[PDB]
Amino acid sequence: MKTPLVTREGYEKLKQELNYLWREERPEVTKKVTWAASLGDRSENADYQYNKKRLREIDRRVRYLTKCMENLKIVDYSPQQEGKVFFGAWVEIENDDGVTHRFRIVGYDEIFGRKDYISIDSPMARALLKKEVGDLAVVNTPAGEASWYVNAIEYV
Amino acid sequence: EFDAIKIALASPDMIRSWSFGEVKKPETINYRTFKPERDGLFCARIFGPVKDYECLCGKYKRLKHRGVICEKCGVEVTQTKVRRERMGHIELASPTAHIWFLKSLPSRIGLLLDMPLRDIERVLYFESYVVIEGGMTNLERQQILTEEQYLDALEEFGDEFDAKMGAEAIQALLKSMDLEQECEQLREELNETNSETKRKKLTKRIKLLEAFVQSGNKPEWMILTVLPVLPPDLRPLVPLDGGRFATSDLNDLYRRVINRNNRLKRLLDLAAPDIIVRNEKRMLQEAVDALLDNGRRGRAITGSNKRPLKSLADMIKGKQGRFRQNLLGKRVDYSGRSVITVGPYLRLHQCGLPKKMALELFKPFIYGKLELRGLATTIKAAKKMVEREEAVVWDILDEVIREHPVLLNRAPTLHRLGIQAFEPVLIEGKAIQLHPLVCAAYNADFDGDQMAVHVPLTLEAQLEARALMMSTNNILSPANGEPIIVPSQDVVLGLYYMTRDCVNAKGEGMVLTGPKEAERLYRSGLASLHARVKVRITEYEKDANGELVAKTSLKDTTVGRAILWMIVPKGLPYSIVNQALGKKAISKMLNTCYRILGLKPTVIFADQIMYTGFAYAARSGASVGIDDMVIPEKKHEIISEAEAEVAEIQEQFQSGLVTAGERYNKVIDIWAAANDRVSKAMMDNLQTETVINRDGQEEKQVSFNSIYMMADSGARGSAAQIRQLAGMRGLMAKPDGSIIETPITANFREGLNVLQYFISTHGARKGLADTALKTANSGYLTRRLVDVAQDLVVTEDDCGTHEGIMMTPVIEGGDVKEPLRDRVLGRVTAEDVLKPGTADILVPRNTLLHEQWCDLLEENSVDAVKVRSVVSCDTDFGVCAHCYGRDLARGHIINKGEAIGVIAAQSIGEPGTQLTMRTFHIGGAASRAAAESSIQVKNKGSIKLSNVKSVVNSSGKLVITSRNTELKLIDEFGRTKESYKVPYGAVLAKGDGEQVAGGETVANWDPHTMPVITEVSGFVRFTDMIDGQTITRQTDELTGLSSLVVLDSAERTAGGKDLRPALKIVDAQGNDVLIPGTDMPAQYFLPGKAIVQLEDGVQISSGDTLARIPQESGGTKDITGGLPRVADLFEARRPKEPAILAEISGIVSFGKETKGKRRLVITPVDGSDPYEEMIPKWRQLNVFEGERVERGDVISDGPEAPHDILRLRGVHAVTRYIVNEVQDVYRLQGVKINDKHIEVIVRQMLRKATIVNAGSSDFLEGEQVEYSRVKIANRELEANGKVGATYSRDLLGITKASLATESFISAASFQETTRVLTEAAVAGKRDELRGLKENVIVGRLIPAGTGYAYHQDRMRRR
Amino acid sequence: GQNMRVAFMPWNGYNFEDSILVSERVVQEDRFTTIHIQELACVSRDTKL
Amino acid sequence: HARSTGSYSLVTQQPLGGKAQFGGQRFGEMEVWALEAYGAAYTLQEMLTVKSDDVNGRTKMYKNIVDGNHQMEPGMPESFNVLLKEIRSLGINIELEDE
Amino acid sequence: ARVTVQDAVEKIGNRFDLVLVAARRARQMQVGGKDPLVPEENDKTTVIALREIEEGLINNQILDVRERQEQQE
Amino acid sequence: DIVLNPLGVPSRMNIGQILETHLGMAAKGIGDKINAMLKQQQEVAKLREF
RNA sequence: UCAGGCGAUGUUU
DNA sequence: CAGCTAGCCATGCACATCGCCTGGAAT
DNA sequence: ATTCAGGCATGGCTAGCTG
Ligand SMILES: [Mg+2]
Ligand SMILES: [Zn+2]
Ligand SMILES: [Zn+2]
Repeated sequence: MKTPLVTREGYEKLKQELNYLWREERPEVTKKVTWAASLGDRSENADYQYNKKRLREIDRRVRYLTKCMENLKIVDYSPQQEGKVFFGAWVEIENDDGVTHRFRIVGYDEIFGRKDYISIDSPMARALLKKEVGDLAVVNTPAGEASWYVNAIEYV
Repeated sequence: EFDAIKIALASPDMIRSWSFGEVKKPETINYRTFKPERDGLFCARIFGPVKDYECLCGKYKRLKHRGVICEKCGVEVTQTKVRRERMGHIELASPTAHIWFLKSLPSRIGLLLDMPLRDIERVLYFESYVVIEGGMTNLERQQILTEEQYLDALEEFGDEFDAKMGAEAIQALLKSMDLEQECEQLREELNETNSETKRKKLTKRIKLLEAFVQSGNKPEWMILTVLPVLPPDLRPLVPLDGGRFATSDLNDLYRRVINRNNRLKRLLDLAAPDIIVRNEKRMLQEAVDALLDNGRRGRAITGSNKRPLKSLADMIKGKQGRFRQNLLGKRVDYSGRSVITVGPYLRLHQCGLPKKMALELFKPFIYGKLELRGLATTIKAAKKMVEREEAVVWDILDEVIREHPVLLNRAPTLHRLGIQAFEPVLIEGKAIQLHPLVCAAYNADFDGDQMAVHVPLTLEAQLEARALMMSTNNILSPANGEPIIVPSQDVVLGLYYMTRDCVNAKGEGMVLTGPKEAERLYRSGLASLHARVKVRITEYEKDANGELVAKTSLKDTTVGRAILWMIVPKGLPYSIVNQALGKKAISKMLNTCYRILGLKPTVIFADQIMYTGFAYAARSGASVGIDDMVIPEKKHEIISEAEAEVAEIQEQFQSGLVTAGERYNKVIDIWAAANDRVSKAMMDNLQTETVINRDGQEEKQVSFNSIYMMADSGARGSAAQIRQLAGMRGLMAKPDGSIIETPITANFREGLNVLQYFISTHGARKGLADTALKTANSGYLTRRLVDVAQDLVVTEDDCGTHEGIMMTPVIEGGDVKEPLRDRVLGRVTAEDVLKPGTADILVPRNTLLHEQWCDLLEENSVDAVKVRSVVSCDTDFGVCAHCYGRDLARGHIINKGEAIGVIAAQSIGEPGTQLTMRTFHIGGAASRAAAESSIQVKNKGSIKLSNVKSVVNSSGKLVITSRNTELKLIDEFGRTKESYKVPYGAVLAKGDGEQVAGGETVANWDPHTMPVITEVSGFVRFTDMIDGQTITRQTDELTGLSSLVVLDSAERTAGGKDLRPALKIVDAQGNDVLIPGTDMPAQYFLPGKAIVQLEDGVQISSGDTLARIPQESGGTKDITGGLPRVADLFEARRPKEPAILAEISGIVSFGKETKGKRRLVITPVDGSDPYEEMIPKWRQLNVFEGERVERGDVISDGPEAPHDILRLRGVHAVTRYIVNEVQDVYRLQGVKINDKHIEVIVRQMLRKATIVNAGSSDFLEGEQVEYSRVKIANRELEANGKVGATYSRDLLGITKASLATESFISAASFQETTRVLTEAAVAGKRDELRGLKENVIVGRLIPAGTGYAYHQDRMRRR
Repeated sequence: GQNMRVAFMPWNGYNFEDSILVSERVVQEDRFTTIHIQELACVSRDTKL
Repeated sequence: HARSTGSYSLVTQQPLGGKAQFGGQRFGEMEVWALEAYGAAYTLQEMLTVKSDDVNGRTKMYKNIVDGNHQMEPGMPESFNVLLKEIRSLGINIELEDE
Repeated sequence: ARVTVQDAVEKIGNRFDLVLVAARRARQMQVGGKDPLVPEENDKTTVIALREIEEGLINNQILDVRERQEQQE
Repeated sequence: DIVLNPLGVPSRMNIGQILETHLGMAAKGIGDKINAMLKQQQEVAKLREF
């Protein structure tokens, strides 16, 4: 279902985001709630209500990120061994019809469309844990099977 | 009149001494001639007459015959009261087993006989037999028996042999039993015991026995022979409208018992067959059981319709017995209630009241002043006048109210503000008028609430109400030092709009000689209410030796602001009112005012602020208009792009690059980002939207949009609410908790299609249900707390000690959360404080700490302070003054007597409703996990090593080769401020003595692997390494490279089952490499199930990581809940998987393996070695063998057990633990609470203790007793030439330390009754008053306030 | 109920928290007057004596 | 609503409850906590002795009020006396003691 | 003519013995004679006593003194 | 005739009553206009069109 | 004047 | 003969108010 | 006109199974 495999750059980025949330964001909403509490009503008030909701939502995020940071297996592996396509690799694939794609394969937490946005648990990657340049590889989409071909690989 | 109550059991002699008569017949009354039945449950010749001094026979009817009984019916003449005291009894033919002594769990009888409760039941319900005096026969004494066995035995030994069945048998048993020989033999056995559970049972039994002997009682009395009946009145027989009577319960029950008894009595004449009389006795036993406690045997007997009729047990138990219904809170005369309204023309030490309510209240006073001024002879004409409501009465009422304070109360009284005082001022209408500036302390809006009045009667009472509860004398909540007279919600908008600035309005650019002519301009209407102006103002300052001095100048300010200036009293600076004046501003305004100019100025200043605020707010007129909530012109396009993005992601899904939850999270994240963009957009489009000309071109400024003012002031609502009025209202969870996957792209200004409103309904309803249940638990918590700290009163002045605790500013490794000044303010010094000019004392050792001393501390970078706590006072029965610090809500030190327990309890309880209920508290590892792999220094200073054993690799970094090292933080002085462990093979970015700053990451590693660091460089061979035999070559897909995994003894082959895999450094050729300098070989030997990554032909460095130790660690801290976390912390529950610790300092080793679990052993340096303990080896081990540590140190991880913490580290340690924990649980939700109160609760938590050695004392060894008693004992013991006593303090949960108290009525009014009353009864436990709740019960004074003077005089009496 | 002319603005405190204010122009025309009816009962028992 | 001196219940000589029955308010447990919180004591005393329970108490109180002399005389409550009787109903022996 | 008791608290630093002292003086003024020692202002004995306290010429000491002086008889 | 409290509106997020107020204002506007047109008694055709 | 049922009004995520 | 150990009971569950209604079946 | 069938959390305890 999951894989603790994560890349070190994203690891650092995530830790920094954690520190950001826990230092310079929590206390401001904290002050707002401490303020709003001094008002009289609580069931006839909504400011306390929605500010508390904000706290709950940020708490859930910090909980998730905490458990992650606990269970993150890091592999900051170099281009030392190369020749197949196993992890942390740039990959070009093309269709037999003209469709092309470029992407890097990373772990679950690194998918937000910016640079390297594909998770290993996806069938695409699952059909590519190790291949050779110039080979067919098929996947099983909900609309049937597909096909592409490799073009090039550069680790880093 | 009396003193300490006493309680014990009852003898038949005692009862027959009690009663005056005897019951025979079950009838109640005639229903025909409502004279009562003869010689039954209402009989004068037993109980007493009905009409005063008139016999039922109708012969004597006047006091002339007072005191003589009748002769035709024989009834004593006496006041009708007596039917509230006399009592009656009943003759039971058979004996009867009382039930409290039978099913209290434990069973008193049960362990008295050392007999199973099941069989004892079997006996008391006639389905067995039991032997008495078996004699020289085949059988035993306690030997229970069955039907056919009894039959056979009687067939064979119908002789002197005797066994019986039924209550008579229990009675014969007990009466036969002795106690002296029992105690002797049991003490013998306890000397001869070796099994702890056996010891536990036997010690409970021996305690009960020896107590039963010391007290003057006889066991057989636990079996009723004569049952007493409750007096008549207390079971009244009320007549209803109609020829019927409201049936009670006790009547029915007694009647049932008496019927059954009379039947059995009749049966013992015909000598009927015995099965019949057995069924009879069984009925009677069950009936008496019903009368004493209906509902503790099987299915409870019902009454009229469907429900268990109420019995005496219920008379006392429950939320509706006598205690919590008629002795702790009584209804009260002289009162009334009504609805509230506002009336802002009042000075805050007076409140409205309606004429009709008054004229109904003070009727006595009116009567009195009437017959004083001589307007009516007797009381009759007086009452007639005050009903007819003629003229003079109203003048009289004005004269009698003038200065006679009253009390106002609101329903859910939480904290001691919940009752304040006022002076009346008569109003028309019919609804109490109440000042505005208190509707925050009452937590009372004007939506139709109700308030109650109360009128003190006596004179001491008036003076109490004026000198302690009058409203002026409460400007600070005792919870925490912030003010409570905070102006609330309109007045703030007022002052706001009154002080601000535009860029260009009328009258700009002129000069004014004084605030006077300023106001004059603004009234005449030739100058705007706000426009920046240079004016002259004069201010005062008391910089001299408490002396005021003036100075004047030309400030630059705003006209309105000048107008505000005419209200500030003499002594403030000017900058306090030269800004926006939001809510925080005005709050600290009042605060500084109170800190600098006493009290009267502050009161009068508060009143003037409220007036002028309302005035200028009205003159302002800040409405709200639908065209004043501007939707930004970009909402449309942003939602458009969001939809485009989710379309792209859906295309990628059906193209096959993502999974289900993958799409889920992707979508939800991009919507959240869009939400934030929209929020920022609207906030910028409002807050500063106003752009205008200046007499030049343009310049923007803060806006005049009504809603933004009503928010930025601090009146009501904020960024969140203006969001939900302008931007999209985010996402909405569903009952499952699974957040829904389509946001609500609408907002309250535009419309809503159905589904969206529907989902929002989901949310709201769940919210309401949680409100209800959470309220419940909060109330229960408050109650429990106040019933444990109730008995603590500041009783002396100076304990005169030298202990204390250490306070340091709380820092999370990085930022400081709460500063030392705030954690120290008010609490009083323990020792002296030498300046960091060491050997130079700054402040004396026994001084108070006010704000000037605070600043003096700040100006010298004070590290930590040793301060006097409460938890370590040295007082008998009390808590000394200095050790308690500033009583918040007052300036100076606490007074000699003000109870603190109760206010502490209420404060820790009140905010409780704000906590959540079901979340996961993770305030305890946010920084832990964030700093596992990287050591975090806290403060500035150089880096110091302790027992270094390290080397700098060829990479240019210093790595350590042993655990012996420790980290210290050198200061600019030469001491040690911070200390840290040293992970094996750590990474040192800095060095030793290298002066650095604070808060810098200088280390890194994998917190899941111990390195296999080398000593020097070299090459690696496969020394003592065989695949299959020793290791395995597992392929690693997701890394490309694979590794070598160690195969343990349990899995590997047998021929190399013991071969230890090794690694010897070599050169390029492979020559013999020793340890550098020494002749000893240099191969490292590998542990089991490790991961070697490197292979043959590899170069390494001086301390390079060769292999890796797979290190598992579970941080399952999911136990944390929140409010139940508070519950459990005051409960002292043992957590689920407790972390074990170090008993005593010494070295460690292992022992037997897999006795289901593994073992552990520890040997001291020179002490008793054999200590061991079973560990489930599946738990992680943070320990190695060759590691020698100190007592109380940690060995495993997880929660930290309060019990062990107490018994091993120190009382200071345990109290610091609890305070940090509970403080964090609160402060995460943001509610300030000074720590004193949590401290005092903890104190009451640890009030008991246990013994170790008898010494010369007068106690049993394995005995429990209160600390204070034994301390005062052994103190006077050591006073003379004897040996002291040895003891150990032990921590108990509140729901226990309540019960296990010297007093008992305290408990009996708390959470259960049967347990306490029974234990006390068998104990024969005398009980002095000595507390609060007792004296509230019995109604005399309280040893808390004025009562303190009174009780000291009383104690001096003797 | 009835429909009345209304205006949103603080006015000298009297509407401090939620306290509606009402002008005599209302209590004159009797446009909130209500009618209530209670019902009282006396009985005639026949008790001995 | 308001009450000065009206009826009295029959079992426990306390004032009644509600309005239709011409009774008075209720002085709740948490309010007793509050008054203990302040140092006020005499107020609490006559709040749950002179105005509620002692029959002789309030008769004396009334007769003294009508003539200026503001002064109570506590005596013993009565609901407590009832508690004594109902515990004594059982096999227990509870008592007061020497003066 | 009284709003706060601060000056009284000052002149007797207890804030409790204040109550008893005031009550005692008040009973003296209400039950039996012994006219007050300050120009009254149509005000009740309670306020009268607090006022004569803050004037600073009454406390427990003087009370016992004058009681003894009466009992001299 | 009645003067509520403005600060009550943003707190209790019920923006509705403000719209209700406006629309009512429009209503009574049409009303008073008709009342004038009728009191200054006119030909019915004007009322028809209006 | 007692006990229960029912409903309703307040404080109360 | 001892250390759990799972399964079965006891006891606990905020405060204040107002209105209405109904109080044994067989002989 | 007399008479006899929707809870939870917790703690305490008792048979009952492994060494
Ligand atoms: Mg309300
Ligand atoms: Zn007679
Ligand atoms: Zn002390």
